[PDB]
Amino acid sequence: VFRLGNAYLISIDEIKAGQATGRPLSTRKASACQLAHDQLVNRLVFKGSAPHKIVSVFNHPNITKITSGKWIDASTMKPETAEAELTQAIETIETITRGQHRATNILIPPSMRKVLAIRMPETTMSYLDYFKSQNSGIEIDSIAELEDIDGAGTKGVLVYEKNPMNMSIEIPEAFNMLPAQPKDLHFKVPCTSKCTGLTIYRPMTIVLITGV
Amino acid sequence: VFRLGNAYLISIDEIKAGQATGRPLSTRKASACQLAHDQLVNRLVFKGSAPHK
Amino acid sequence: QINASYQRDMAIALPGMVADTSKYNIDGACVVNEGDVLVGAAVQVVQAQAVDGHKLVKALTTGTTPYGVAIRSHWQTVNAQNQMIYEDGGAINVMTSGRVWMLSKSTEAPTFGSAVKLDVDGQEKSDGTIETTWTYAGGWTKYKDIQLVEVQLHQL
Amino acid sequence: DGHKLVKALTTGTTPYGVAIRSHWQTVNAQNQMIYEDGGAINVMTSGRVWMLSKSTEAPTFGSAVKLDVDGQEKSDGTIETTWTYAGGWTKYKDIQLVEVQLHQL
Amino acid sequence: SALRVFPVTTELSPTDKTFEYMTFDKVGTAQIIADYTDDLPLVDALGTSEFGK
Amino acid sequence: YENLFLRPACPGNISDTSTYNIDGACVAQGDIGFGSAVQVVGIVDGVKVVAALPDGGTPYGIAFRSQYEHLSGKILDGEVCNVVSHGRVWTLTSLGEAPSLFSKLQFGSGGVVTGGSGSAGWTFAGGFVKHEDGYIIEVQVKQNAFIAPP
Amino acid sequence: ELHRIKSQSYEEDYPVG
Amino acid sequence: ATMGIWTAQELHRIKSQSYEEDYPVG
Amino acid sequence: EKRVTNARSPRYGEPEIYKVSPGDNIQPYLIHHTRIFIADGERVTPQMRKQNQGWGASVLNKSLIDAICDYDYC
Repeated sequence: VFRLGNAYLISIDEIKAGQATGRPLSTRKASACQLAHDQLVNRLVFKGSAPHKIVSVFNHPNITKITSGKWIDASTMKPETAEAELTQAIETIETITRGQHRATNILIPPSMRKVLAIRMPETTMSYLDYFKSQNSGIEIDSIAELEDIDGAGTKGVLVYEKNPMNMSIEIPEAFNMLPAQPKDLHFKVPCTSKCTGLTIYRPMTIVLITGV
Repeated sequence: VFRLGNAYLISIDEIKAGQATGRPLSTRKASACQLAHDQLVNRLVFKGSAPHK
Repeated sequence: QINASYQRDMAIALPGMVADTSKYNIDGACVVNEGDVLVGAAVQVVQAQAVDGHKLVKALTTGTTPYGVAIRSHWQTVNAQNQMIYEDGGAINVMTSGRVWMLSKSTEAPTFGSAVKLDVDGQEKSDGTIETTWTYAGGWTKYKDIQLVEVQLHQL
Repeated sequence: DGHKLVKALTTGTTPYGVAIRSHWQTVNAQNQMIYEDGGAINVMTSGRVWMLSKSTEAPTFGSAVKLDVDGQEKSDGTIETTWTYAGGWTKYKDIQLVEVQLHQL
Repeated sequence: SALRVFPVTTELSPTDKTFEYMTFDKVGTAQIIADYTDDLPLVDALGTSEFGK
Repeated sequence: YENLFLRPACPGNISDTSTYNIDGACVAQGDIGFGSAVQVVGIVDGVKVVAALPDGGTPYGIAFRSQYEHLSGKILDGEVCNVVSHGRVWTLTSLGEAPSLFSKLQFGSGGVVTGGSGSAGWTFAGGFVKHEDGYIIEVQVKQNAFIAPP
Repeated sequence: ELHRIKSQSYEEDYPVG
Repeated sequence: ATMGIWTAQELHRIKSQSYEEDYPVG
Repeated sequence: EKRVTNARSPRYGEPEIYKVSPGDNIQPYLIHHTRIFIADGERVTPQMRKQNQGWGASVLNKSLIDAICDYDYC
């Protein structure tokens, strides 16, 4: 478990100064700290930190990675490759745990929702509708963290089973404020919190499709 | 007449750990400070200090 | 339809922002009427009062000793080019010790603990002609079209 | 990210600070407090601190400090610093400690 | 069809001749620390305005 | 975000509320006058024994004015003493004209400022007023500036 | 005194995650 | 001996769940 | 938030629902007028009443302010 923190400064002149409208500067500065803490938690979950020996979810050495042909190749949609690879990933999760775990959640890049909206030829209902009809009981969502997975434009898709006994995030201490410590003519307020990152108990229930 | 003094430090994490595990640290540090004060008084009485005359 | 959620990260620093709270030392002074001073640029003292010690400061000049770095404060104006500065006549806050974000025009990230070289204009430069005592703190980032660097200031 | 990376002092390097005591952050091994890898540390950059010594005689107040290659004070060490001796010189049970004053790099 | 296609507001007095609105911004960051820590990153804010007739 | 000034301008007192440090666990050998440099001659039981600056010594701090510890007017032998080790302070001087700003000061015998051309040490802070047909200057003391010769 | 200020201000939004 | 006043076990947690390997019969 | 000018109701021309934004890191919310009583100060000319969003003025007018002000100077 690790601890997080920052601080902010404010002066009596700025406190006394008034404005036409809007939230006060103290409130805005206090909200900025909470936003920064939440963003740091997300960044620890999705990116890791080498010096602190925190392993990200894309760099875990015990999960299954699948190389994929590109779904979009120079504005040329391939709506069958996506379905084939998704079915392959689901079957891999099914057959790697010997039937004790079934895939339930898919996360895809937000820019690839156009591939799954194509009408299948010589019919009405789309590829996504056919996939849902054949695999009723699964949830598909979009995450912007998947647009880039290694800093160079590499995309990916994540298929997993959401279950507390398989993986979870701990936040033992919530975000809080400490009393200001006055100086000559200004103040100072520190902020602290705690977190742990992401831990996986069964790394055989997660599949990452890279290169998409 | 003369004057004495000392101090000690402690942190929030240490305070919470002590109150959670049962044995605190501030009590021990305060006891050490008090015993140091008393020992300094006794040493001053029975040995003195040349630079302070 | 498939729901989507987006993500975006805030900027790290602003020109003249105090880096952290590790034993800083800021004092007030008066700017001489000759020329304005941009935040994040070093300043020099031209004359100090004898009764107390109040100082008059202006922009850096060739062959002169820097004194501090201008920092963001309530007293601050905006020039024609939307860049924030300190007006010719008024109070200025100058930091003389601690970590600060400072304007720069170099191209390669500096190494930890090496000496800091300034330019004529008072902005950090990897091969400047002005020698200083300050050090690099490691922080290297870019505001929108602006380069910034983290400088540790020792009292002169 | 801004996190500094610290490690034990070696030959020909430059000291930056001294690890200080903490009843929560430190881990207990070989009957001593250490900082295990991949964890936060408390470095000290200014003030008076007690440091382990390998010398046999008391130093001179106000003189310069010289360290060994393992990060311990020595009377005739190889690595030169700008820190000073603050005057203190004592001995715990079979451990030698000396009071050294640190200023910012 | 302009008045029916776009929304209409009435928040000006008839004697008024200019108006303005303001937008703000924020910065900051965070780190991982220990119990005895004396430096922490700082945050700030900004502001902007526009006009009309 | 600014530092306040401190108005009384007498010798031996502090001139600003910037970062300062006062070493209050000391004792005096001989007599010391407010506003003079002192040196450390020895250490007993965590206490520093100080004396007025001789020729060849390294200054350590400047005696500090207090209205409870020193009821006489100066610091007497065998008295607990306040010494400023870091900060801006008003010092007695024998100089006639103000030196260049941010120069290096040099201390004559008795702990008085007489030089402005030193190699390293404390620096002039820009204050120069007059006291008793003599002058007072403002010095910036730093902790590790003067190092005792081996 | 002929210049009003809009009652509503716009905040640049930073999504969390 | 210059250790702390808290042992590791006093600041340690054991998760109330065990994982069992599975061997399907046929 | 919402203004009602309905013909049949004599309540036409004054707001129905109020939006309150106290702050204190809680979301601003909406209240029906029945729960709300608005307390005004002293009367002003309607051309300024509608310019101040149907609200009164301070009891500390500028004449009072500077009449009080010059006293300490005296």
